[PDB]
Amino acid sequence: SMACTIQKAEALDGAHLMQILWYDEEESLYPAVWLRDNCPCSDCYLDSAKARKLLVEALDVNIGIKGLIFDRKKVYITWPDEHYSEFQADWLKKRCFSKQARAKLQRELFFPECQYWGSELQLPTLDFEDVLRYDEHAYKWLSTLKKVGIVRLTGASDKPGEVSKLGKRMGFLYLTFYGHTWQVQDKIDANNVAYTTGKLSFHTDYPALHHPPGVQLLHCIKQTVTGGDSEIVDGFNVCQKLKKNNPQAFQILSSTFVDFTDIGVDYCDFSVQSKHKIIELDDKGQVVRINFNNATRDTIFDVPVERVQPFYAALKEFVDLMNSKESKFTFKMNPGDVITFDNWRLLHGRRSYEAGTEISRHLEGAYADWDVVMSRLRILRQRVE
Amino acid sequence: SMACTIQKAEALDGAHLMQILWYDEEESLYPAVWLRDNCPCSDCYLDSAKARKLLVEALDVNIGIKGLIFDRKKVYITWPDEHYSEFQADWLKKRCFSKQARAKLQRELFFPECQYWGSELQLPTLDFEDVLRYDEHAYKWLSTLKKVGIVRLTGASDKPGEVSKLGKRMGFLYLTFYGHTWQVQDKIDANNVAYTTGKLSFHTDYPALHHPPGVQLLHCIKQTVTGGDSEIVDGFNVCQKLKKNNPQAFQILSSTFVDFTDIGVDYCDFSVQSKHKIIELDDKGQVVRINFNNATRDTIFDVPVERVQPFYAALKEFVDLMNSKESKFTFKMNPGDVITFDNWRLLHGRRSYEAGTEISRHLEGAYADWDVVMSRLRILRQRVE
Ligand SMILES: C[N+]1(C)CCC(C(=O)O)CC1
Ligand SMILES: C[N+]1(C)CCC(C(=O)O)CC1
Ligand SMILES: O=C(O)CNC(=O)C(=O)O
Ligand SMILES: O=C(O)CNC(=O)C(=O)O
Ligand code: NI
Ligand code: NI
Ligand SMILES: [Zn+2]
Ligand SMILES: [Zn+2]
Repeated sequence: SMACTIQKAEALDGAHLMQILWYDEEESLYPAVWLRDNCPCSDCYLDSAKARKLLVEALDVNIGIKGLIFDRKKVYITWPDEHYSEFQADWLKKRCFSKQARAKLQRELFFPECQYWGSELQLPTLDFEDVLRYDEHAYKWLSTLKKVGIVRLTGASDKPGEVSKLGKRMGFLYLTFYGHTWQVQDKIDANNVAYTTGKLSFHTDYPALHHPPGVQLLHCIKQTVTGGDSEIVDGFNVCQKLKKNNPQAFQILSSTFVDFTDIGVDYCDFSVQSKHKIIELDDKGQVVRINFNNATRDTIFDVPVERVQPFYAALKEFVDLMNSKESKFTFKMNPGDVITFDNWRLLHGRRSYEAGTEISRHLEGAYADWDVVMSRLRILRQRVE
Repeated sequence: SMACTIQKAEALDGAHLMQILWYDEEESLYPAVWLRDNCPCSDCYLDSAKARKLLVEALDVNIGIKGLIFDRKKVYITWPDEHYSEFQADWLKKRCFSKQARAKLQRELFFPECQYWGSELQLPTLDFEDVLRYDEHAYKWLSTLKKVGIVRLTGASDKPGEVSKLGKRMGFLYLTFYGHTWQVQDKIDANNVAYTTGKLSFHTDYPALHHPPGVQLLHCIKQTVTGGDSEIVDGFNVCQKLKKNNPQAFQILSSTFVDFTDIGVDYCDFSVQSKHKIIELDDKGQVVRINFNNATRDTIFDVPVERVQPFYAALKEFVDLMNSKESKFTFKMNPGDVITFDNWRLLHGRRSYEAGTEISRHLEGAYADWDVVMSRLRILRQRVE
């Protein structure tokens, strides 16, 4: 393309910069030190690993270009210490430091597109076996999971082992103290409120961990008619509404460290403690994770006394917003249904149901790391494209 | 004790607070809403899970105490809606909201004690089998690992499978794309610079992940005489020196998001991307993690052009400080040695060695999550005490 063809290349600014004039008449600037740092020759770069061999120690941060020649597709550079580098035009173009270029590349790397939703949610639904079998369907699955925060898979069996197949489709599951997979059912001497018939209000799973699970998989094996409906809410949407309606509540929940705890025995014996802000913001002030499970929020609360009641007042507002008819989406899982969702963004709940002699309700669940999911998503996109 | 015995209990401030006068004449304040939130009765609290059943929805954030009686060891409270609660004196005392009380409890939960070191490091060393066999030794191991950031274990075998035993002693290992465990040796078509004979400058492992491994285990199976010495540095100590010597460099490295990448095939196929600040600060400005591997730092660099060379200048200063004779500690692993260290705090390196026809050097490594390690540490402390 004209955009990726070199019309002129030259060293500028004490030879500390290279400028490319492209044939579309746009110009790009590349710091000399970055070029040297990213020399792709076999001394500096290990092709089989696609990784840098060059040490920081070898880099003169005040380096300038000693010599430069070019043709339409390549730049050829000599450095002051006689090192020699070649850079490809398309490789340079992609890495252009302009905001527009960098932003475009970031979107391609990290799939930032996000669709907020409330009670109007149309639950994205795909077939289980299709997803396992076809890359086009697995791509739709993971891309939708990232964008919308949840996908329902229908047509799985009513037997354990289904979430493990999805785990393999992704890469591998995220092991925790509750196992590689775990059975959500009523249990004698339950080590977790999830393993009872009680109502679960909106929560994220495992805030007791510093790194809570990114993605949750829940497969319905048995369902009861006496209750047990699922409820979800878009935590990012709720946070936006909270900041608007009650900035003071938002400020408290996005700045106060809450202690979470989990003690007991399952995969092995554990005694787990963490601290999270319930609304976790990035350095730009955007919400990147919600960390909230009212069951595992500790009795220990590490704040001064005067901050305690305002925190609870803020928390109540947040929960009231989640429960709003405009915010929450309700549905009931059937045997063979699997839901897969963003556990950093969505909060989920379940309605109480009745206990009985034998098991009337059974889900099998598992977790996955977002980096594992994003890796598979990147690869799938490449295969389908 | 006099400290944990109740002399007087009363409701204050519109009954929105409870005050305890202890027999040591100290006073403690407990917000009414926190008391109600943390009622330990069987309606509100699930004993078998040690978890809260009470919903945020059930909590009146403006609640006050309706009635209160007490004896030396318990408080008995009635609430406005006729709910009834009992709280134990020692339980209350521990959770006192005074800064001194909260801080003491936080130290007990999270083991914050930290000993910074440089080239004067005395490498903490324990016997491998002792650690597996005796809780007192496993406690010394993990507590020292947390405090100092590294422990050497001697007297393991010269065969694979040793780091897996330590993994079980902790609880379980942290699975990544390179496997449950992995073999550090020279490999044809290496997918990582670690799997070559090249020099590795100081780095943390796996900054290409959003959640890099907290603890690293490295077991020497075979060692070469031609090089391959290990080097470590206390990243937290180095960061302190950098902030002092070059606050501008510290500011850049603690504020600039660097892209990391890892693409290839090992446990399965992967295409991994992340962003980290090299010096990662908490909300108080204290360093909590270093994220830096020069091999996996991407060619993609998502900053404006004018920030590029100053970043490299800052990075060079940081690396130069790490390499200072006062900072780094050098040693050579022997067959049967295992080092276990804090991969969020320490940076580690290895000297190049010579390639040859058969394998002259072989380490087996694995990772563990700090939450898994801290859990085991908490349990061990309880067993030994
Ligand atoms: C599967 N299981 C029990 C893991 C821990 C979650 C939590 O307690 O936050 C609930 C669900
Ligand atoms: C074991 N292995 C290969 C995992 C990835 C680390 C990294 O590339 O940061 C190097 C060490
Ligand atoms: O039982 C359900 O429907 C939901 N269960 C959970 O969210 C859980 O295990 O924490
Ligand atoms: O080979 C060594 O001694 C150290 N290896 C590593 O730090 C690695 O695998 O990244
Ligand atoms: Ni849950
Ligand atoms: Ni390493
Ligand atoms: Zn080169
Ligand atoms: Zn109660």
